[PDB]
Amino acid sequence: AKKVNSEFLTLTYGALVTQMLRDFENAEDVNKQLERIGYNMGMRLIEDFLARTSAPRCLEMRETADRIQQAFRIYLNIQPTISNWSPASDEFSLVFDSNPLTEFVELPPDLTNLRYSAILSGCIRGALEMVQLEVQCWFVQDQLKGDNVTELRVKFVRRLEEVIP
Amino acid sequence: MTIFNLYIFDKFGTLLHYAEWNRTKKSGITREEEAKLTYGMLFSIKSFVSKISPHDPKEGFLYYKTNRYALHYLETPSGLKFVLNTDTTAINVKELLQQLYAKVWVEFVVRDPLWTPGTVVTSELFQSKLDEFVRQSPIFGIRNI
Amino acid sequence: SEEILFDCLHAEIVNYCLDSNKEHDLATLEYIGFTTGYRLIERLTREVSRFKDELETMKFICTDFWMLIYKKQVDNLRTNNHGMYVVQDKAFRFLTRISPGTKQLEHAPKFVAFTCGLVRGALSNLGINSTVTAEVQSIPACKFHIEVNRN
Amino acid sequence: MIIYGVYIVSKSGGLIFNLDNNVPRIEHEKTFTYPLDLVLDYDSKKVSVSFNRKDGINVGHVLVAVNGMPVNGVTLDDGRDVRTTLDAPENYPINLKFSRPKMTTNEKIFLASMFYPLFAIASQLSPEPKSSGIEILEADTFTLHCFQTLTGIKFIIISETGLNGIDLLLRKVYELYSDYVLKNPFYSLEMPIRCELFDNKLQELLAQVEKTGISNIDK
Repeated sequence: AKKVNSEFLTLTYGALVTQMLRDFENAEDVNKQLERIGYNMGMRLIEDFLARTSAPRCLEMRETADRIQQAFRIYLNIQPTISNWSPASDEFSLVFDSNPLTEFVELPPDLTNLRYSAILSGCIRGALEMVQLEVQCWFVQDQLKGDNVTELRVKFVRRLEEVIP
Repeated sequence: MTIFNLYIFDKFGTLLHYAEWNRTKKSGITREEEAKLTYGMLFSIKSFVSKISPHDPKEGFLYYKTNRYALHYLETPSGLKFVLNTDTTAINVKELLQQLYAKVWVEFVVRDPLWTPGTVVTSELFQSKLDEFVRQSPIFGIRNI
Repeated sequence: SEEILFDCLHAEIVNYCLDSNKEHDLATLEYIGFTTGYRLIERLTREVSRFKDELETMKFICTDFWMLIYKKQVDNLRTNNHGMYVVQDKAFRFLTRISPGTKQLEHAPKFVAFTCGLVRGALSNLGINSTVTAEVQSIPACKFHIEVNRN
Repeated sequence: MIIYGVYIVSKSGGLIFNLDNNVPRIEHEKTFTYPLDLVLDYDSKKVSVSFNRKDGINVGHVLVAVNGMPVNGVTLDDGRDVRTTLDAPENYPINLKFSRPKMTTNEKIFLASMFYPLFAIASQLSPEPKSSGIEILEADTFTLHCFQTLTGIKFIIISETGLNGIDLLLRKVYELYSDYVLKNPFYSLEMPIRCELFDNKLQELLAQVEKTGISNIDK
């Protein structure tokens, strides 16, 4: 009893993905819904992550990597391992052996372009812009699409700054 | 003799809420412009220190004091701002504001579905829970480090 | 603090409701969820021998499923003779975060669907059937009004 | 106890006197390789970094000298500009100096100017009635103590953050003020006080407080 309290979440997510996918025929449309809904979710989650980890704020991508992988530790109980840094330290890679949020959602649904981790991408970006870090997010490798490890990618695009006092 | 008041401001500089208990000097300014003025002032002080700092200001500004009252400031890395008024001299309250953020706000605001992001909180539970968390230590005085 | 994910996610579902249907929410969440909980319920109080059929009040199994998910106990459990009955609960988690003042009442059907959509059993009152309506008068106080799939 | 700087301003709020007690800014050099993780950003005469504050190169560390050759506002000494120097690869591997902009005097004037309202507008719409303004402003790595003359002039100094027993030191700098305004009361607020005699008397007050004695009111 209760190895995982929140295995509930992944099934809810599967419900949402199939509900949209029935609603909107295109993998692209649901991609935008996943991204924006991750955006709002990550906006919700980053403040709690900073209430617990109580980080100063991220002024350096090594710090950003440690912070977000710590959040994965504390939110999805996963241990992504930072790797593949940019020479300019913009890119780094998060090694998910098991995408926690999927437990054989479907290996073939007969649908490429349907990317699952887009919810993570939305969460990471919305979180980051709460802390004034506009970084784009995508997924270099993804088990479901035929890979062996699911690998998120983020590259430091711009340093947002508070303005207009 | 509980706290005077307490302020919230987003990373865009908008007043989220103002709760008052014991402020007495009846304001000639309607509260919204006052909140704007205070947010601008605090921003000014941030620039002020970030220029005239001898070295890295890791947390930058902390608070300011008067002879007859005092005030303290809290910075949230997301850019939300926390301000309350206290008396001049009692235990520090930087930690008390950290606690209020990490518990009361993160619970009774963001975990409220019917508070849309970036607006005024109007939850009777967030109101009453703020009232009770202040009534926790209705302590007046700061002497903050 | 794994709940925060689900609180936020259900919150955003409370947000978007497209006008095509009120509840686009199908129940596969409920089906696969009770199957999961019953993976954790690899033991429930029914005798080893197959003929002697004992029914488990899905009221009780609902109590336990809340402890597995909703974590807080169902309180006031009034029941008619036949499969129609109700639960009266003073506190509901998703409505614990809303103001207790009876002002935000609409947000219930997303709540009550989640307790529907659980596969039946042949012997009635066996613990798993579900088809449920809600009438939330007071905010924390959900009122899940049950109707069995049968009479 | 070390004092980073000492200041006084007038009824105008203009910076009348800005002696600094020699507190240098940090510096860094490192043999830079191919394009640097320091996120260099040009912002209006500042050639700085916006991110990746590594190795003790803060974000605010403005580029100060390039490869030994000095660098000036946006371009360099020799006429090269930071951009052309940087993005050309084969120059690398190279050293870059970096430090924080010691705000040139005029900028300090502007800083004092902008601060004065905060003093005079320290929530004059206070909670507490018939209140009084700011006196003590602690900060990250400095602390500001001001002494109103109780009518008129303001007395603000910049001290080590973790310290007490400085307001009496402000009273003594007030005494030095009286000593000097004895010189020429015509030599008033309108002109700033730059008279090296009183000023070395102040630097002797500094000399005393650099040593242990701040008790022993001796100045």
